[PDB]
Amino acid sequence: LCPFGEVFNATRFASVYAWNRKRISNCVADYSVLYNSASFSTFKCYGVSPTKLNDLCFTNVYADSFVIRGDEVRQIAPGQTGKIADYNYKLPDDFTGCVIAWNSNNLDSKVGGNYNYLYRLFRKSNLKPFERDISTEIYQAGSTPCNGVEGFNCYFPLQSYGFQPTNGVGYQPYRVVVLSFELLHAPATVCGPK
Amino acid sequence: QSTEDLVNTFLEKFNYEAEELSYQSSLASWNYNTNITDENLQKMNNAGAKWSAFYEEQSKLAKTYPLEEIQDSTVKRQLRALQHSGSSVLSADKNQRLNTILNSMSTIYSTGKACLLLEPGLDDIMENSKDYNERLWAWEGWRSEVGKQLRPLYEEYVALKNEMARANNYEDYGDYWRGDYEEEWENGYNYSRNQLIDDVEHTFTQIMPLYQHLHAYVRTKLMDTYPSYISPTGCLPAHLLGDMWGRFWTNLYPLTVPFGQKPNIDVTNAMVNQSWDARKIFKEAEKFFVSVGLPNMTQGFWENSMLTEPSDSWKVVCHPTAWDLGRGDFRIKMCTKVTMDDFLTAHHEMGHIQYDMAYAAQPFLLRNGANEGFHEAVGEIMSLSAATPNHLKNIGLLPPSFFEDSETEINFLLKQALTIVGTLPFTYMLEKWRWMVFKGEIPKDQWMKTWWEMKRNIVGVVEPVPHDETYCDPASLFHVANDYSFIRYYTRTIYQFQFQEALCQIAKHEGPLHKCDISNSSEAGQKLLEMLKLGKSKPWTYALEIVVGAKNMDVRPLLNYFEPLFTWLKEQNRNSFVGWNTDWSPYAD
Ligand SMILES: *[C@@H]1O[C@H](CO)[C@@H](O[C@@H]2O[C@H](CO)[C@@H](O)[C@H](O)[C@H]2NC(C)=O)[C@H](O)[C@H]1NC(C)=O
Ligand SMILES: *[C@@H]1O[C@H](CO)[C@@H](O[C@@H]2O[C@H](CO)[C@@H](O)[C@H](O)[C@H]2NC(C)=O)[C@H](O)[C@H]1NC(C)=O
Ligand SMILES: *[C@@H]1O[C@H](CO)[C@@H](O[C@@H]2O[C@H](CO)[C@@H](O)[C@H](O)[C@H]2NC(C)=O)[C@H](O)[C@H]1NC(C)=O
Ligand SMILES: *[C@@H]1O[C@H](CO)[C@@H](O[C@@H]2O[C@H](CO)[C@@H](O)[C@H](O)[C@H]2NC(C)=O)[C@H](O)[C@H]1NC(C)=O
Ligand SMILES: *[C@@H]1O[C@H](CO)[C@@H](O)[C@H](O)[C@H]1NC(C)=O
Ligand SMILES: [Zn+2]
Repeated sequence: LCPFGEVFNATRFASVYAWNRKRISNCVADYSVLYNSASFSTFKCYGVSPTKLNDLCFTNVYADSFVIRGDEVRQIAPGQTGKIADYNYKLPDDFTGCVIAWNSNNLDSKVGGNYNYLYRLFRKSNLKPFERDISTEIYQAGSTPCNGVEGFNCYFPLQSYGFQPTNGVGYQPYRVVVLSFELLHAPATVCGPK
Repeated sequence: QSTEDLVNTFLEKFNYEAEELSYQSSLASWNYNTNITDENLQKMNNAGAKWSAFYEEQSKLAKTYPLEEIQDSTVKRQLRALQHSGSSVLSADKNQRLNTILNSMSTIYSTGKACLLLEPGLDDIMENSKDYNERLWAWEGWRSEVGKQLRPLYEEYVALKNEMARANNYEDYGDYWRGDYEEEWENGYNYSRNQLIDDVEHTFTQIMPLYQHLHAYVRTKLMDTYPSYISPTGCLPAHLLGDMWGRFWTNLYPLTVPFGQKPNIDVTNAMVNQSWDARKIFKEAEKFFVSVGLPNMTQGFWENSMLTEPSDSWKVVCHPTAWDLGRGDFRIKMCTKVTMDDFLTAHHEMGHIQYDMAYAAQPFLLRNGANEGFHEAVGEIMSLSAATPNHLKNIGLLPPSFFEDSETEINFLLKQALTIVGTLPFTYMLEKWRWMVFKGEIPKDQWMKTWWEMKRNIVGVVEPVPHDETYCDPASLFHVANDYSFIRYYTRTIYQFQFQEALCQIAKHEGPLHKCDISNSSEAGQKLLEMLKLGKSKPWTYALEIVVGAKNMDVRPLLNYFEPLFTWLKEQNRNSFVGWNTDWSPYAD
C-alpha cells in the first residue's frame, strides 16, 4: 500500500556524507517481496528475524539510502570502525533493523569517470549515532590558522569517487539501504498481511 | 599537533590523490599500446606530464618535515620514499644541458647505420653467420661508427652526474645507484652501500671453476668451425660469441652440443594435434597456479586482457608485458602462438601478475617488490618448475610411456649453463668498470686500456683489432647509452635458485634438484605468499629470511643445481688446458 518501491529503484541516489531519510507510516508492510528478490548481495537483519517481520508491528519505520564502495559495505554494522563508520554514517550498538546492498556497476559508472559521489575523510571528532554533517569548512591541522583559503596544512574535507566500469569488484559502486524500527507510546500502525 | 599527526594527514591526502592520476595515466598508456595511432600519443603525453608535475610538486612539499622526529617505521619509509629527489637540485641551465645530452645520445644510438641498421640487419648477421670476415667487418664497423661519435657526450655525462650526486650528499653517482639496497632497521636487519661491493666480490670467487670448465669446452669445440684462428691456450675473440657484445652465449648450442643425435623435449606437435588455443594455455597456467594454494584470476582479467593478434588492420607491438593499472585492474598483453616458448612465457607473466595481487592491501608508496631483483626472480621459478617432464606427463602433452634419458639431461643442463652461467662475468666486469670510472679511480686518458685489460683478466675475451682512446666500446650497449642500472641480473640469478632450493626442500623432493616440481604442494605455495604480501613495508632481509632462512646472498644453491654438469665437464678436460694466458693476441703475426 506504501512505497517500498520509490526507495529501491529510484533514478538518483544520494552521497554518503548527505544520506537521505524516508519515513513510512500508515501502511501494510510486505517484507516477503524483498527477501525473495534474489538480487541482493547482503540481507542481514539485527534485533529481529526476517521470517517473523510480518507478525509484530511498530509505529514508524525509517529508510536511509546512499552509495558506497564494495569493500566498505562491511562497515555498515554495529561496533565497526573505519573511515566511513566514524565520519559519514554510524549505527548504535543496540540496533534493530536490516542492511541491504547490491551491485550497481551497470548504472553508476562512466568511461570518463563519474565524479558526482563524494565522501568525507577529515573531521575533528567521531559522529554520534544517526548524525549528519553537511558543512564544508576548511579543515585545520596545524596551530596556525588559515583564513578560508587552502594552503599549508589546510585541506578541503571532501573527496570524490572515481567510478569507472573497468574497476575491480572491491572498487565498484554499491547501493545500500538501512531500515530502522520505531516503537514508542504512539499507536502501532504499520504492518501488513493477515 | 606534533610532527607525526601532520605527516599522517599529509600522507592520507597524498595516497587518496595519487591513485586517480596513476590510474588515468596507466589507462591512457594501455589504450595507446593496444592501437598505436596519432591521437592517442597526445592523451598519453598529457596524462604523463600531469602525473609527473603532481609528483614533483608534492615531493617538493614533503621535505619540510624532518625524519628524526618520527618514531614509527612505515611512516618513516613513506617519507623516505617521497623525499628522494634527482636532477631537481641543479640549476635550470644544467638540467637543460643534461636533458639535451641524454636525448641526443638515445637518438644517436637508436638510428645508427653501419656499412644496415642494427636491429634488423646486424643482429641477424651476428646471430647466424659462420664466416670470420663477415662477423669481423660488422663488429668493427658498428663499434667504430657508434662508439667514436659517442665519446664527448659520455665525457660530459659523467661530470654532470657527479655534480648531481654530490649535490645530494652522496660521494659519487655510482654510490647513488648502490643506494637501492640500503636498509635501516633494528640490530639484525641493516645493510649499507659499502657492503654490496664486498658481497658481490665474494660470490664471484665461488663461481670461477665452473666458468673455467665451460670456457675450456667451448674453446675446444670451436676448433673445428674455425680451423686456424683460435689458439688452444689463449682467450676467445670477442666476435665469435653469438651476439654483438657477448652478453649471452646461448647461440652456440648447434656448435657445442654433447650428443648431437638425440633431440630435446619439444611438445609443439603433441599440442597442435589436440586443437589447443590461447585460452587453453592460460587455463592450464591458472590450474597450475591454483594447484599450489594461490588464488584464481579475476573476472576482469578474462574480459579486458589481450591474448591474440588483431587481424582487423590495427597495429600493435605486443612485447609480452604484465600490467597493474590499479583499483583492482589486472591485464596481460601478449601475442600468443601455439609453441612451447609461449606456453612457458604464459607461466612467467602469470607469476608476475600473482605477485602484484598480493600486496594490493599495502599503502600506495609501498606497492612494489622488496628490491629491484625480486619481481623477476619470482616469475622465473614458475617457468623453471613448469617445464619438467613430470608436469608435461601429468598434463597430457607427453605420453606416459616416456623414458627420461640422461644424455638429454646433459644437453638440457649445458644449454641452461650457456644461458645463465655465461653472463655473470660480463655483468660483473661492466658494473665494476662503471663504478671505477664514476669514482674517479680511472684516469680519463686510460679508459679503453683498462676496459680491455679487465676483459682479458676476468672474462677471458680479447679484441681482434687494437683500439686507442678515440673509441668508446661500453657505449655500444643499450643499457649504457640510456642510463640504467645493470646489477639487477646478478642478484636475480642468485635469488631465484635460493628460492627454488628452499621451496623444493619444503616440498620433500628426492634426487637431483633440476628435476623438481612444486605442483600439488599447498605448504610450498603457502609459505611463498607470506613474503609476497609484505611488499616494500619491511626490509628485504626479512623477505629473504622468511623463505630461505638466511639474511644474505648465497651462491651454493646455484652450484648445487649444476652438479651433474660439473661432474661430467670435469672428465672431458683431461687432455686439455684449463685457464688462459693474457699474452696471446690475434694480430701479433
Ligand atoms: C524496482 O523496479 C524494478 C524494475 O525496474 C522491479 O523489478 C520488477 O520486479 C517484479 C517482482 O518483484 C517483477 O514482476 C517485474 O517484472 C520486475 N520489473 C518491472 C519492470 O516491474 C523491482 O521490483 C522494483 N523494486 C521494488 C518494487 O521494490
Ligand atoms: C649494522 O650496523 C652495525 C652497527 O652499526 C654494524 O656493525 C659494525 O660493523 C663495523 C664494520 O666495519 C664494525 O667495525 C663494528 O665493530 C660493528 N659494530 C657492531 C656493534 O657490531 C653492521 O655491520 C651493520 N650491518 C651491515 C650488514 O652492514
Ligand atoms: C595425431 O596423432 C595420432 C596418434 O597416432 C594419430 O592417430 C592415428 O590416426 C590414424 C589416421 O587417422 C588412425 O588410423 C590411427 O588409428 C590413429 N592412431 C591413434 C593411436 O590415435 C592422428 O592421425 C594425429 N592427428 C589426428 C587426430 O588426425
Ligand atoms: C577460481 O575460479 C575458477 C573459475 O573456473 C574455478 O574453477 C571452477 O571450480 C569449480 C569448483 O569450485 C568447478 O566446478 C568448475 O568446473 C571450475 N571451472 C573450470 C572452468 O574448470 C576455481 O575453482 C576457482 N578457485 C577457487 C580457489 O575457488
Ligand atoms: C582501438 O582498438 C579497438 C580494438 O582494439 C578498435 O575497435 C578501435 O577502433 C581502436 N580505436 C580507434 C580510434 O580506431
Ligand atoms: Zn619477467
